[PDB]
Amino acid sequence: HMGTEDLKYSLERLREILERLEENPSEKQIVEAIRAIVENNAQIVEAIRAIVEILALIVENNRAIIEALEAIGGGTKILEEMKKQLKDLKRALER
Amino acid sequence: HMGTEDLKYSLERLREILERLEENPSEKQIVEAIRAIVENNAQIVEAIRAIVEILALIVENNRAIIEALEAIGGGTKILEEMKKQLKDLKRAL
Amino acid sequence: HMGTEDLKYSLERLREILERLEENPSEKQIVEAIRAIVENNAQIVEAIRAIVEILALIVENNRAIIEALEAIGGGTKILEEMKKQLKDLKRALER
Repeated sequence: HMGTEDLKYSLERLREILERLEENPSEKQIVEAIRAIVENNAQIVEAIRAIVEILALIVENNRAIIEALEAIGGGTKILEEMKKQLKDLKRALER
Repeated sequence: HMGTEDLKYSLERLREILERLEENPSEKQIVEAIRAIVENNAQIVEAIRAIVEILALIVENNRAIIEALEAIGGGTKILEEMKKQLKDLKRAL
Repeated sequence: HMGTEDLKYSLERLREILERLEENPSEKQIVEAIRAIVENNAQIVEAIRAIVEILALIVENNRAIIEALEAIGGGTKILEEMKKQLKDLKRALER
């Protein structure tokens, strides 16, 4: 559940409120548009959090993949490179 | 990065618009600032959806990698882990 | 991680500003909300840039992985698919 549907929904409601604001500006409509922006930003944060969670799972999957390759046995150099890349991916996500 | 430069540009434009709004908060300038915010957020939604598509492509690539490892290395404990991880990834996307 | 905590808090600050905006939708409160929206967006852009970079690193890691598989098992039909997938991923990251 990446939540892209509700992210899109929140953008469309914001667009509708913007059109009404453009046609008949007022304090009421400015507040309504800012409230819609906040709701759209809320869905953006949720989508970003869900993405970051998937990234962590992918990196864990690659960790297991690289362990399988080590077990099979292979070139020293390529294994060292893959491990270093994995190390940097872990660091990036832990930052 | 992919479209990051466009997002960076749109952000700098918002900062410029904000500075003009701060010294001239007219109704018209407020509406134009809000217009720019929406246009920027539309770009963000687009970039997020593009990221999600790449995540699906990565996960399909890892599915193939794990199949390749099964054919070469056989049935291992580590193979069991990879399949479980992959199943969760496919379910979560 | 990856700034998600800062994004969540930034959203909370926006909501609090919106509460006071609804209380008195003066120009000062409107500009305060818009200034906070821009600051929040700056963090969103930064989070998306960090995400895109991790994506490229993961593709780089998968490229090394497939390099290792070819060195271990030689040419295979699954290797053909994986290299076409990599190229498509590399193309997606440019566009």
